[PDB]
Parts: sequence; C-alpha cells; structure tokens
Amino acid sequence: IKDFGGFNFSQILPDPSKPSKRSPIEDLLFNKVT
Amino acid sequence: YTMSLGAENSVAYSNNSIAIPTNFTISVTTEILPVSMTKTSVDCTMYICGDSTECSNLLLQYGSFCTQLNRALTGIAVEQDKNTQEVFAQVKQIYKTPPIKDFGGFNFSQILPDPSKPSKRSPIEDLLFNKVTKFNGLTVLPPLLTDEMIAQYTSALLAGTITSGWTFGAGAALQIPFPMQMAYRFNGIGVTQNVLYENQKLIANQFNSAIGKIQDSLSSTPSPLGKLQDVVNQNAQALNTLVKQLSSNFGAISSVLNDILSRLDPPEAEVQIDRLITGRLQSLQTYVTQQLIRAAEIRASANLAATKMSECVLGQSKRVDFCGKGYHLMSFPQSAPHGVVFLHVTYVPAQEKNFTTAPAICHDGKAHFPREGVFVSNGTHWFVTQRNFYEPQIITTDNTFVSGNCDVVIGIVNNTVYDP
Amino acid sequence: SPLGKLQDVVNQNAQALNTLVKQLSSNFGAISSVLNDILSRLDPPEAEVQIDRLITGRLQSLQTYVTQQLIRAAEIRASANLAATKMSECVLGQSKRVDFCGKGYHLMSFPQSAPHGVVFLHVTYVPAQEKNFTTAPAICHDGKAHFPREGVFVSNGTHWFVTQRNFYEPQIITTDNTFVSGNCDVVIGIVNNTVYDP
Amino acid sequence: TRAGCLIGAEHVNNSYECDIPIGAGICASYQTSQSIIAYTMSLGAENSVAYSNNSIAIPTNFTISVTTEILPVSMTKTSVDCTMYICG
Amino acid sequence: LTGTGVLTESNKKFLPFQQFGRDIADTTDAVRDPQTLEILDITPCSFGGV
Repeated sequence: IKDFGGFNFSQILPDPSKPSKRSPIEDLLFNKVT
Repeated sequence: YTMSLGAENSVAYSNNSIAIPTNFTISVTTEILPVSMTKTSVDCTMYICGDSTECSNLLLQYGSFCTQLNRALTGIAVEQDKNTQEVFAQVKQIYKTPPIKDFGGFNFSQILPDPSKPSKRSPIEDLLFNKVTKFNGLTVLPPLLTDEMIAQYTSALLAGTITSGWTFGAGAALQIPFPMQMAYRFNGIGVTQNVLYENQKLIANQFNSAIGKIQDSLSSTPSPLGKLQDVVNQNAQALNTLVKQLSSNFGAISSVLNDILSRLDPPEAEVQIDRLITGRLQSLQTYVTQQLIRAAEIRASANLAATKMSECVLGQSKRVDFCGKGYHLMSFPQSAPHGVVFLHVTYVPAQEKNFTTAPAICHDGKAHFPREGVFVSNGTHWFVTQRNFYEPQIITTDNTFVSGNCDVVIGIVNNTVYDP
Repeated sequence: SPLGKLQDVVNQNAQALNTLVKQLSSNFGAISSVLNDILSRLDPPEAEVQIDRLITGRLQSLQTYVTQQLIRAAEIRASANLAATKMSECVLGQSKRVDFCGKGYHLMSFPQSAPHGVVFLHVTYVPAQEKNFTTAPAICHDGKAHFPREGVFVSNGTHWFVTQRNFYEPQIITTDNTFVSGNCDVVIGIVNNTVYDP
Repeated sequence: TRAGCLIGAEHVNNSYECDIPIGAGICASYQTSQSIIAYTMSLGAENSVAYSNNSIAIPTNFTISVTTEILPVSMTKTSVDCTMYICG
Repeated sequence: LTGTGVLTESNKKFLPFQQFGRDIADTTDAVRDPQTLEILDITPCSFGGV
C-alpha cells in the first residue's frame, strides 16, 4: 500500500505492468539515449 | 549462475510505526588508499643506445625526445614525494602520547608505536609492512620520507587525536580527556553524552575488541593489501615489459647493437640502428605515457587520502560513507608501504524495537512537537526519546515546544504534557 | 611566489609549445630539416623517402605534444572541479569540512579573479590563548547526575562552572544549563556540586 | 647515503627542516665560513600535550585568520594545424 | 662478441653447446672463455645519475 501522507513516488518507483521492472522516468531516460 | 544482488528485505513501513534502536555496536573498519608509487628514472640514451657513440649520434637527430621523457619521469618522481607530504605532513608539531596510557578503558596499544621493536612502528603497522611484497639505465630513486618518518607522522597524528581530539587540526592543541572527547563525538552524531557515560565501559570493550578483530584479520590474510600490491605489480609489469622490449629486433638483423656494429660497416650498421632506435623510442614513449596516466590516478588517490586525513583523522565528518560505514566517530591513520590505512570508528545501531509514533501531541487544544527526539508509544503510554538511542522520557513542556492547534496536524494523538 | 602554481601552468604550456616548434629543426634521420632543400637537391622518389622520414618525426613530435596537453588538461580539469566545489562550499556557504576552506574553523571565503585561475581568501576562526582547567563529565547534586545541554563543566580550582567549548565563558551551573540523566553512581569521575534552580 | 654518494657536503649531527631534498630522509642546506651541509630532516618540534583524566584546555581568545588558496582553472587554448606544422 | 663490463668468476655451469648465456633483455650475462673452459659472469660497469 503506497500511502506516504500524500507523497506519490509512482513515477520513480518500478512499474509492474511493463515487462522490465523499470520506472516511468527511467524508461523515458533509456529511450532518450541513442 | 545468475549473480545475486543481495538478500531481499521488506521493511515494515507504516504511518503509525517507527523503529528505534535500543543498542549500538562500536565498529572499526579498514580503508586502504594508495598514496605513492616507486620513483623510476629511465635514461633514454642508455636504454636505446647502451655505450654506443654511433647510436647516440643518430639519437641526436630526433632531438628533444630524451629531454621531455626524462622531464616527465622526473615530474612523476617529484609528484610522489609531494603526494606523501600532502597525506602525512599535515601537522607541523610532533605530538607524543602521555607516558601513562590511561584513557578511561580505551586501549590504543596496537595502533600506538611499540618501543620494544627497533622501528618505532605500531603492531598493526608492522603487520601491514610485512603483508606488502636494472643495467639498462633504469634506476629507482629512494623516497624523500623514510618509512620510519612516515610512522612518526602517523604517530604524531594519533597522539594529537587521542590527547586533543579535533582541536590540533584547527589550531592550538587543547587537552581533553578521551571520555569527554568520545562524548563530543556522540553529540556530533545525535546521541546524548549521558548514554556514552552510562555505557563507557561497554564502548571501551567494544572498541578494544574491534581493534583486536582488525589485527587478527590482518594477520590471517593478505587480500586487504591487494590494492597496494596491485600498484606495485602494475609498475613492475610495466618495467618488465620495457626491459623485454630491448630483445625485440624491430625489423633489424639483431636486437644487439654491438653485434650490428661488429658485423656491419657504419653506414650499413646505421640503417639497422635506425630501425632499432625507432622501436626503443616507441617503447619508451608508451611506457612514459602509461606512467603519466598511472601517476594521475595515484595523485587522485593521494588527494582523496589527504582529504580523508583532514576530514576523518583531523575532524569528525558528517559525510555519509566518507569515513567508514555508519555514523562516523573518529578515524585513526596507520602507515602502509606506499599507502595509508585508515581505521574508521563508527557507531552502528544494533538492537531495534518497533514502537507507535505520532507526529504531534494534542493536550490543551494546542499541538506539541518535540524540541529534540520523537514521540514513541509502547502501546499503553506515550514517551519522547532521542532518535538514535531508545531513552524514553516523560513528555514535558521542556521536552516539547508548542505550535498552533490540534486540528491542523494529521496523525496527532491526544495525550497529556506534564508541566514541571 | 604564491602565484607560482599559476605561473607553473603558464611555463609548462610555453615550454611545450617551444619544444614543439624546436622539433622542426630536427632531421629525424633525413639529410636536412628543410623540406625545400631536400626537394631541390634530390630526385622526387629519393626526396619523397627523405620527406617521409621528416613527416614521421614531425607527426611523432605533434602526437607527443597533443598527448601531453591531454594529460595536462585532465589535471587542470581536476583543479577546476576542485575550485568549483570550493566556490560552492566556501564562498556560497559555510563549510564544516576540516581544511577544505582554510586552516581553522571556516567562517566565510572570498573569491578573487586571477589569470587562468581563482584565488580564495578563506576567513577562519583560530583559537588563541588556552587556559588549563579541571573538568568532570557530570555533576552530582541531589543524587541525580547532571550533564551540560551545551558546553562543558570547568573548575577554576575553587568553583565549578559551565562554559561553551570553543570560547571560555564561565556560567553558573543551572537546571536550564544542564539536563538530568539517571543517578550519580553510574558516571565515572562525577563530582559533587550544586545545581542552582531559578 | 641511500640516495648515493654525496661529495661537497659536510654531514652535521643536528637535524633541521628540509631545504633541498637529497632523498631517504637526508636534506642539504647552505648554512653559516659558509658551507653546504647534509643532515637528517627534522619533522617539526616535539610537543607533549598535558593530557590528564580530568584536565581540559579552553581558549580564552581568538584570532581571525585570512589565508590564500590559489587554484588553476584554465590553460591557454592552442590550436595547431597539423598540415601547416608538418608541411611548410 | 663485444661488450663493456666487469668480469668475475661465475658459479653457473654451461653445457658444451651453450657457449654463451643471455638474459631477458638479450644482453650476454655470462661467457665461457675460449682457451680455458671457465665461466665468467659479466656485470656492467657502475653507472648512475649525477
């Protein structure tokens, strides 16, 4: 249960639905580098 | 196998729950840092053209290559002494420990210099020194500061730290009892001095045992000194490669200049000598460039070591993991061959009990917040304790400042604040 | 002499350029350093072979210069990174790191522009005149040990006072000055004295 | 000396701060008749702090100190055209 | 074979085909005298920086 008094870490925390256990921001960072 | 990243632990996170340590462990850990490398001087003329005038005259045509190669090696050699001075010569005065070793039960005999041995070197330093293991114009310059002199610098730093704490680094050395100095270290990491005085004998025994574990570990195995031995091995391997390159023909009839001169006329010999000179010069340039890169890495290590001497030995550091793992208390320097060994003393929280925590306490319609510490509940009563050590105290007006009202704070609990 | 480090950097760069320019007078095994002399006095294949020797020597000299400049650049970059860190931690803020911003306890630092460098004027607080005093870790008053919230207990030999550590300012030991923990028995070196209550 | 044979310097038993570094703890200085002298380098004045179980030293005064730290930041930016350098 | 070095008695034995001994750098560390079958160590003449 991600209850931290209104602080949301979803963007930096790993996302289970995507196959890599990677955060949304980390996924953007991996996409940016070419 | 797939490599494990470590044991999986799930923290028992909860809005109402805090974990407060009820105990501590005094920990001593070893950090090994390279400080200097062996100073090597290579005369280009002797290496490329040993005792041959004809080869020397041909070498003159290339010009300034020898002067810059010798200058680069000489610069590295000067840099090694500068590195050693920066790490160990920070304190001008040579401090000596008091003759009676009474420090409130704290024993520093292993790190302190041992008189009985011919070298005035500590027992741990003697273990460290045991654990670390030509004619072509290659010479080794002796370091400016002897190992005994380095031991005298480490001894002075150690004596200053024990007698004066952090004062001698800042300025005039001010005597302080080690128990008071240890309390100052505790008041630096947030633990109250009273806890140290209550457990002073326990802290002394834990510290002495930790030093004993360090010396026993050093005696048992030599893997810890591997980085200091890695630097020595890299320099030795580079020197061996340079000497081995002399045997290479480089497209000439022979690798021996004397044979080429003996069996060939000087113009014909000169043709082959030029190929030999080109190969030896390329080998020297590669070795010098590698030495400069290695020197830059060693200089960065020495700068880090000097910074650690200043911020760990000379002072107590708030930087996380800079001076050991855990909350840094003090650090002790031990001389090592071409390096410095730092003994970092840290306070590690040991035994933890879960409690019930509230951000604020509502008493008379006004919210109360701790001046220092956190509100903890044992399940029937509310207490305020310092964060690092569990020392429950009756909640009081002195203990807690008052701000605003009960309504604003989320998670505030109704409890009584006693007034003295 | 203080600016000797900045002058060493200028001198090393000037010496490296001078050495590079001087290397153009080196034959490198060719008949002459001058390309034109080689071309004028030799047939084109022989001239190309001598020119190849000159090109090999000149290219090696230039590569040596570039490699030395790269090593010098890495050292200068480390110095500049350190200077940037000092600009942030000494001028822009007060630093608790020992010896990072001057000798003694750091108060503030001022930057001064220098040619190809920066000069930091570090202002430090240095303790000056020390007096020996008797000291005790805790004071026992009513059967409970007293410890100093800030400071340290000091004795002039007849009276006990609490003063701040860095500067001597003796003050009457009081309940506000000292917090109470446990009892007198546990502490070692505790001295009996009176804690005044306002 | 461990560094090697030294000629023209007179060994003195007295220890002084290093002036010119020979190596292996040996330094050379010109001292007052004038002659070069070879000596073991002093590491500084020996100071014994008056440590006691119950003694503390507290400063009663202070000195405001201003010290100078000089750091290199940049080097001259030089471009060499290789073709011009190699070929005139 | 031409070299400049101090000549001393050599403990190491040489096989009959092995007239000369060579080090890692290809210098001749030891030689056997032609007329008298004795092994002589070659040590280079003393040199150092000034």
